[PDB]
Amino acid sequence: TFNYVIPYGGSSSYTINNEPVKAEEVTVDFSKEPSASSLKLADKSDWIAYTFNNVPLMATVGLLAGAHEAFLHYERTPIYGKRTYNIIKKLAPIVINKTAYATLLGAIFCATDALYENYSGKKSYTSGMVAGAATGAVFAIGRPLPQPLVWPLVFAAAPVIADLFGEVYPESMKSARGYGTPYGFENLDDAVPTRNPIRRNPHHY
Amino acid sequence: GWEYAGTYGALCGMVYAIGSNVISGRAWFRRPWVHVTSVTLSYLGSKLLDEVQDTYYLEHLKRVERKGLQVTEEHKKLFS
Amino acid sequence: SGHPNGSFWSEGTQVGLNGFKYGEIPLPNGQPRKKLWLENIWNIGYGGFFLGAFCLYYGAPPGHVIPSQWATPKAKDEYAVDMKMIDKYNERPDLQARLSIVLKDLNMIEEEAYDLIMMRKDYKVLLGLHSGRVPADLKAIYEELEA
Amino acid sequence: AFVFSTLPKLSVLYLISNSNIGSECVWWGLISLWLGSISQYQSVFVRSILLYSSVAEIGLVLLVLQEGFSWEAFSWVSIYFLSLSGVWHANSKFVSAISVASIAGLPPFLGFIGKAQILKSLVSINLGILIFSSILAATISFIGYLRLIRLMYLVSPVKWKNNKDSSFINWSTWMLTVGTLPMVYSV
Amino acid sequence: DEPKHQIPGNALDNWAFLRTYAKPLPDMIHYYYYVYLFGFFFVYKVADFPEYSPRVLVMAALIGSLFYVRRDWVHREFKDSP
Amino acid sequence: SSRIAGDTTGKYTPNIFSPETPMDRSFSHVPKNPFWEAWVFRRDNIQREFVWTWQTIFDLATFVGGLYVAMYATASFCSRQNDKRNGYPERNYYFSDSKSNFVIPDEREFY
Amino acid sequence: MSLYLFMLFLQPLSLSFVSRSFSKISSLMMSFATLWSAVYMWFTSNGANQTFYQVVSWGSDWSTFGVCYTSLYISLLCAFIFPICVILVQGYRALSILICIQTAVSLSIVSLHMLAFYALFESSLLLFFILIGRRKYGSLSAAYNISIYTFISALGFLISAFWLNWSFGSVCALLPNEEANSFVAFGIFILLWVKAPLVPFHLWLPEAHVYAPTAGSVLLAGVLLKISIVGLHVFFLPICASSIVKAFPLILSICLGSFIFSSFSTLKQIDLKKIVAYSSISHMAIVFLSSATNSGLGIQGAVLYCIAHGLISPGLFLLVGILYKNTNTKLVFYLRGLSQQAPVWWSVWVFFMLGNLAFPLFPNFIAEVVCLSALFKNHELYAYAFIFFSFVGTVYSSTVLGRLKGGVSSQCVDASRLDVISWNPLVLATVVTGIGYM
Amino acid sequence: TTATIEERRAFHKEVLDIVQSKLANKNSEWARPEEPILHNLKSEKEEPHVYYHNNNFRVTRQLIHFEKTKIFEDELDKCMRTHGEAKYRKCQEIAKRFQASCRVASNLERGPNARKRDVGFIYQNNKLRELEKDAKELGLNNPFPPSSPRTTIGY
Ligand SMILES: CCCCCCCCCCCCCCCCCC(=O)OC[C@H](COP(=O)([O-])OCC(O)COP(=O)([O-])OC[C@@H](COC(=O)CCCCCCCCCCCCCCCCC)OC(=O)CCCCCCCCCCCCCCCCC)OC(=O)CCCCCCCCCCCCCCCCC
Ligand SMILES: CCCCCCCCCCCCCCCCCC(=O)OC[C@H](COP(=O)([O-])OCC(O)COP(=O)([O-])OC[C@@H](COC(=O)CCCCCCCCCCCCCCCCC)OC(=O)CCCCCCCCCCCCCCCCC)OC(=O)CCCCCCCCCCCCCCCCC
Ligand SMILES: CCCCCCCCCCCCCCCCCC(=O)OC[C@H](COP(=O)([O-])OCC(O)COP(=O)([O-])OC[C@@H](COC(=O)CCCCCCCCCCCCCCCCC)OC(=O)CCCCCCCCCCCCCCCCC)OC(=O)CCCCCCCCCCCCCCCCC
Ligand SMILES: CCCCCCCCCCCCCCCCCC(=O)O[C@@H](COC(=O)CCCCCCCCCCCCCCC)COP(=O)(O)OCC[N+](C)(C)C
Ligand SMILES: CCCCCCCCCCCCCCCCCC(=O)O[C@@H](COC(=O)CCCCCCCCCCCCCCC)COP(=O)(O)OCC[N+](C)(C)C
Ligand SMILES: CCCCCCCCCCCCCCCCCCCC(=O)O[C@H](COC(=O)CCCCCCCCCCCCCC)COP(=O)(O)OCCN
Ligand SMILES: CCCCCCCCCCCCCCCCCCCC(=O)O[C@H](COC(=O)CCCCCCCCCCCCCC)COP(=O)(O)OCCN
Ligand SMILES: CCCCCCCCCCCCCCCCCCCC(=O)O[C@H](COC(=O)CCCCCCCCCCCCCC)COP(=O)(O)OCCN
Repeated sequence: TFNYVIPYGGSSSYTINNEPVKAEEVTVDFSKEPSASSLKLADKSDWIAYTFNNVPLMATVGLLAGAHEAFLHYERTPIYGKRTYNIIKKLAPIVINKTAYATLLGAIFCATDALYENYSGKKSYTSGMVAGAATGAVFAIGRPLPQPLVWPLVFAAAPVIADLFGEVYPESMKSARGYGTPYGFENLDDAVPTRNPIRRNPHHY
Repeated sequence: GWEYAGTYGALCGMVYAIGSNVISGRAWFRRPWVHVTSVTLSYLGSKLLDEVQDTYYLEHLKRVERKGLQVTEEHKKLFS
Repeated sequence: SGHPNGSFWSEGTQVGLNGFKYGEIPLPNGQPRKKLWLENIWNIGYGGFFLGAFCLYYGAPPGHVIPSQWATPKAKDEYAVDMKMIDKYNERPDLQARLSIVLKDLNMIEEEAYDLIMMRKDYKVLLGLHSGRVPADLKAIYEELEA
Repeated sequence: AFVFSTLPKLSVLYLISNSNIGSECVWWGLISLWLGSISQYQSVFVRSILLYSSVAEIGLVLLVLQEGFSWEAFSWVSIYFLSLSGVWHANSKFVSAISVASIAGLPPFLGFIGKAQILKSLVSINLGILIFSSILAATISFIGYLRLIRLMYLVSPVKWKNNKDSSFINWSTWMLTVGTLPMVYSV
Repeated sequence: DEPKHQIPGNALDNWAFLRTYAKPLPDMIHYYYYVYLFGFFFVYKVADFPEYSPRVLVMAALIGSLFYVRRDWVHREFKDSP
Repeated sequence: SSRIAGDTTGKYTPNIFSPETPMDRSFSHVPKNPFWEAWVFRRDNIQREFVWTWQTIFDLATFVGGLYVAMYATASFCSRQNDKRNGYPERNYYFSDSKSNFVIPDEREFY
Repeated sequence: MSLYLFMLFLQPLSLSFVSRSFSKISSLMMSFATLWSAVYMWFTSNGANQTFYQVVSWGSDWSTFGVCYTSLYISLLCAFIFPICVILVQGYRALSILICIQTAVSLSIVSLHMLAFYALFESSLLLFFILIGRRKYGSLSAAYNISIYTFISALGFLISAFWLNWSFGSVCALLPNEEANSFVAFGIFILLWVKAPLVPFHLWLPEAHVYAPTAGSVLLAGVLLKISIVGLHVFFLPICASSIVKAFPLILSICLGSFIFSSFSTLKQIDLKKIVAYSSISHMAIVFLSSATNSGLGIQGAVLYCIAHGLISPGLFLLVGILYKNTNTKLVFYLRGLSQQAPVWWSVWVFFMLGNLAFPLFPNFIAEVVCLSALFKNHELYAYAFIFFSFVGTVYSSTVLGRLKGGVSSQCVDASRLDVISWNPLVLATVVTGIGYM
Repeated sequence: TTATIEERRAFHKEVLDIVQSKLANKNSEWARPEEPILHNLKSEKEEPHVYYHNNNFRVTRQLIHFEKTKIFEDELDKCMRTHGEAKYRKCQEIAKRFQASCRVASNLERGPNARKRDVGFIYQNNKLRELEKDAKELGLNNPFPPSSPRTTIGY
């Protein structure tokens, strides 16, 4: 509008609808559909099965963190000096405890997520926030005063970010194309394509 | 493409001469010959960059027409 | 106490400067103070701004600076037309019943009858009549009151 | 360091684009972006700052190139060469300041165009996590670039070697300042 | 004289804490060699990993970040003891 | 012990070598107090004395978050009343879960 | 329009060729000439052309410049206040920095391309980092604060502009586009949230004002805060109205919370510049909320109240800078007896403080009346909330005035001829707008 | 009501013809239109030429409405000042018309969030009338006041 008299923007009639028209005559897709393994892992019906499918990620991360710390210790120990203590007896607790505590946190997260979704019956932000809150509460059992508040908040915030930018964001902008005519505006005279552009093939790595 | 490329190039040649003088501690009017050289070469370079851009614009238009993009005569007028 | 000479209308007792304006000391021989570097440029520039603003606010034709000035005559003509039409509406009760039917379809209350007479030539009514939202009876009702 | 942190990348980018070497995984570019930004912010020495900036940017460019945006990475590598020329061949503080501004992606210089190409390609592929990470990591890297400006003009008197061998340095600074408006069509 | 920030702790105790960073420093190639090798093999194995939900991936990243120990932390606290 | 620095005639020169102290702009500067300076330093750097206590969390929540919650509730109530007043269908606000898509009224439509 | 743009480009150009001893005089003449060119732009702007008074393009979508109601008011305001900044600042370095900042800011206002707006507005990022972090009287922390806040908000805005350019194909305002996406709406919104200081993203403004020079503070308060409303009317409301109406309860929550907590934070200030800087934050919320109603009253009232703020807060900052030059202190507790010691400074200080409290004979009154009327059009409670908590401003303003007014002082600290020349235009403009020539 | 793509493109072509017809002859009042461009578009933004033209028409109409409301207020004030203590009877009609003009001017372009302007308390009066009718016919007791003959000087 760019004037001080009438409101900016505009309005669209709710009664009037515009027939969908295809962005191109022939559609060639280079985006592959979800695999059956992805649908299997995403399935939260059985909370035990959902937990056991998704924990290997957490155990892997804990193992890398423990291996990093254990190597930092091993690198320091002197080879030239013979050591009275056994190095692996020193180093194994590091890796084992890191992996175990990581797996326990991930197990709480996944189990609470699946249990809340089953009980609620709906897929929602709240399941992730509650699972994260429980995981952060387990993180800060005996920790000093700011941490009982901050860790539930951070661990709850993480699934919100994952949902917002992993699921809502892609689905909100599926229709936008960038070629031919703007998705809302097909009445405008822009070059109309026979085929959509293929900038790359379906990946296979 | 751009209808103001040469004027921009001449001004940017002035930018080169004056900036080179200022960085080295000299005044803007020092080394007068650098000014003329910078202006002329920058004007020619700006022009040449514009034709290069236009040429590859036209090559892209030919490619997309081959591929199946139904460009109209007016759209063909957009690419000089 | 009292007044200095006992008379209220006597010459002031204070001779000199009550204070130093801007903190500047008067020159001994009466030599004018040298003017500041910015005084001329400042006065010319800001006086030019204010004089130009005055001239443009008042000199310019109506509708150039203040858009509402342009609308004043048009509003007078529209006011005359609306006066005639509302007067006709009050006199004729048959038109009141028809506009009652028109109002209800537009989700408007009966007291908004004057409003509809005042929105004869507006985006909402003019396009709704074309689209079909506004009943076509409103056109005839408007015409029967001399448009 | 300057010639072997810019020139080799062009051949690898061309090989990736032409021979269809692309993967579905986005972890490595994301890791490059975050690790580069955080390590740049935590690095005391100036050489490490400049070296980690390249890691972050090349991770982002790798994410863009996998999706087939060859033109934008081929422009980015050239604009990055010109931007890094001045800070690496540091002879004048002002030239280094413009170079650091260009590397940051800052608007008045050509570096803004090069970063804008990559970021514009990102919004097309519509991966939200990448965009969120890009914004936050870009802020973190901007802090390190601001450290570089602070060290030159705002910490202590600075005296450098008078190495008057600016073969293409003045031309590169001129190109960074000037070239923004001719290349604006790209973004 | 100017108002200044109070520095917690004693001067010699803080200096003693800082002196615990002066320990034999290993060269970084040893860490880098193992990271390169296991990273190459890791990238080969990742293409075979199952597709994980974005939520689980983010939680795993958070856990890894929390569990990561800075190399300086091990440096200060390392004891060649059982 | 003092002399007039400013000259209205324009023949002003700064007597950096003069035995007498010039009456320059620093003549009127406020003398200042040591303890006032330390109070200013303390008050600006009050983040040093910030401590997370349950009392601090209680105060922050009850006043700041409480005022935000109250304002949001009042604004939501006003929006609901305005929707009833205008005759609009219940609007799909961001955190309200409504099965209606009404967001912006159509100017052309009569409500 | 073309003359205004040419003069805006001429001012930084002149500094390269001046003698470096004539720099101040040439800069002042250039500033006044730009003001006259802005008056010419107003003259050549016909109200008959209702959508845009003037549009000029120089060969590309980025080079598209145009003036509307908001743009014309803001550009005249910046061109009006720049000369005062020029006289207050000494040195070729400082003149160069301030001229480049003003050129970039004034080009941003008239720009019609979101990407060009971003490019011109953020070009002044290091210049403030250097300016606020100057050697002796600057603070690096404040410069870091302002630079980082601006960078993150502007990068979000840039991402939204890229998405719009990809989807629609254009990001120019003159091409009608509408989007319902909330991610892009937030990307555009975050810049406004930060630039117009709105709680909790208001922390950068105080530290910047206190540690910026008086000319820098004058520009920052006068026009850089107003750049938010140019962005809102030009680049957010036309395209992102659906999101502002969807989030209106949240928008009101954040705006009214900013008003209240900024008012309360002002009460805890001992530094005069900080008091004025926090008054600015409380003042911005009414502008932001009035525009967000997307009504004829709201837009006009917001632009009017921006003009009122850009005439009142620069005056307060200028007076405080003058007092700091005279006294080398900004603490209210050190400053006493200013009424007796500085009657001429005190009169103008009280006049401008009354203006900041929105008393009738001041432009802030008319502007506030219009904004409150727009809020009342939305809902009664909305206006009532703002009207009541305006009393908090009276408390801190009255406490400051009472502390400064009386006491024992042994120093004559009153303004010179140069200082009075500096504020005379602002006083005249304030009076002229107050009597209704808004 | 459904719009096929063919009809949309046809209207686009016709609007181009309208723009060409306007371009032929210079008009200093081009941005102050007296008539709108009629359309059945879902969103007016679809056709940019219709959008800006009808926006200018709406602006002109609102300016006229504002000046008309000022006129009506002037005669209302004069009529009040003329009659004296007979103002309430003789100024009922002029006040009625003035309040109607105020509602038109405010309500046509109130905006997305703005509420309807109830000058004269007409909508409240109607709501009370409906409530009283329903309460009386259904045998309920209304906790709200009954409708009033006059609530303001006019309406
Ligand atoms: C924009 C958008 C972006 C898009 C794309 C952008 C495009 C990107 C690419 C664009 C790149 C642009 C930016 C880079 C610019 C290039 C850098 C640069 O400016 O030069 C660097 C370089 C730096 O010089 P330096 O700083 O002194 O350092 C070098 C050292 O001296 C080192 O010493 P040395 O040992 O190495 O010495 C070698 C060299 C370096 O030596 C020197 O440079 C010393 C100076 C040379 C002699 C002085 C030149 C005489 C003419 C100059 C005219 C100045 C007029 C001003 C005063 C008016 C006087 C009336 O000697 C030379 O000059 C070789 C050239 C031979 C020509 C010599 C002159 C011939 C006689 C005149 C011919 C015609 C006369 C007609 C009229 C003459 C009167 C007007 O400048 C030159 O080398 C100058 C070469 C040319 C001399 C000027 C001749 C011009 C012809 C006369 C004007 C007639 C009109 C012109 C049109 C018709 C042409 C015939
Ligand atoms: C044809 C007939 C002729 C008619 C004329 C027509 C010709 C057209 C224009 C030609 C005019 C000549 C251009 C001037 C060249 C030298 C400029 C310079 O050295 O700057 C300072 C120089 C004065 O410094 P200085 O006291 O002589 O000492 C400098 C020493 O070397 C070092 O001193 P330092 O070590 O103490 O450093 C301290 C530094 C504090 O440290 C910093 O702050 C560094 C910060 C990094 C850069 C600043 C970032 C933000 C800059 C924003 C750009 C400003 C415009 C904003 C408008 C928005 C544009 C999107 O403070 C400053 O240096 C000044 C601060 C403000 C200046 C920043 C603007 C400079 C931008 C880059 C200059 C161009 C160099 C090209 C190189 C040529 C080959 C070597 O010039 C000035 O008086 C003010 C700057 C004038 C700006 C105009 C330059 C154009 C840049 C706009 C970009 C638009 C694209 C280009 C299109 C141009 C039109 C085609
Ligand atoms: C036997 C060999 C020993 C190694 C065993 C493993 C061998 C490798 C096998 C496979 C290797 C490939 C995969 C490993 C990860 C890739 C990293 C890498 O290889 O770079 C070379 C790296 C050495 O490179 P460098 O240049 O010499 O070191 C640079 C640093 O400056 C180093 O200097 P610095 O340590 O002194 O400084 C560390 C600095 C360096 O900065 C970083 O670490 C950057 C990491 C940021 C995240 C990285 C991107 C995450 C994206 C993951 C993508 C997958 C998920 C997709 C979706 C996720 C969406 C985000 O960070 C910190 O300051 C400490 C904080 C660490 C995370 C910071 C973020 C905190 C966020 C949490 C917020 C909660 C606080 C709230 C309360 C706050 C109160 C105010 O080697 C390794 O570090 C590998 C160690 C493996 C342990 C990683 C444990 C978990 C791994 C997966 C979790 C992903 C999160 C990353 C955690 C940190 C990883 C560094
Ligand atoms: C459309 C253009 C925009 C796209 C940009 C990319 C295209 C580039 C087009 C323009 C390129 C211009 C490159 C400018 C380089 C600057 C010239 C230069 O570097 O000269 C050096 C050359 O230095 C040398 O090493 C000389 C050896 C090589 C000499 C030149 C070789 C010429 C080979 C022939 C090239 C012709 C092209 C071949 C056919 C295409 C001299 O400087 P120094 O003496 O080393 O130090 C300078 C000291 N100070 C400035 C501070 C005073
Ligand atoms: C260091 C300073 C020392 C010098 C002191 C200067 C003393 C100033 C004297 C005070 C002036 C008071 C005059 C107030 C009236 C404002 C003058 C004015 O606005 O001019 C009016 C003309 O009206 C008048 O001339 C008023 C006559 C003034 C004399 C009437 C009796 C004086 C008693 C003062 C009571 C005024 C109360 C008004 C409250 C708003 C312009 O007419 P229009 O063409 O319609 O302009 C459009 C309207 N608008 C400005 C809003 C855009
Ligand atoms: C960058 C965003 C990160 C959030 C930052 C918030 C502050 C961090 C503090 C950590 C607290 C954990 C995060 C909670 C934020 C979510 C907001 C709570 C609102 C809420 O509970 O409603 C849910 C939806 O909101 C949602 O969960 C989605 C709302 C998205 C969050 C707000 C996005 C804009 C915030 C940006 C503010 C400024 C940025 C600076 C950080 C439920 O919805 P439901 O579907 O489950 O229905 C229920 C049927 N069972
Ligand atoms: C961790 C951080 C947070 C922890 C601490 C939070 C503690 C604060 C909780 C109490 C906050 C004040 C109470 C407001 C929320 C009440 C519960 C919300 C539910 C609700 O909306 O009910 C409405 C409350 O009335 C209302 O509309 C609001 C009435 C109270 C507002 C006025 C009281 C304070 C006035 C001060 C000025 C503030 C407002 C300025 C505009 C009335 O129900 P409904 O009929 O609307 O139907 C809506 C269907 N649930
Ligand atoms: C917690 C209180 C909220 C804080 C915000 C206060 C007021 C800000 C309002 C700004 C006005 C325009 C902004 C548009 C929406 C922003 C946030 C609105 C609240 C919100 O989070 O709603 C969510 C939807 O928005 C979304 O899904 C996206 C949220 C924004 C994303 C955050 C970061 C985005 C950065 C993107 C950069 C640019 C990218 C461009 C491609 C979820 O609500 P729901 O509808 O799901 O209801 C489920 C409830 N049961």
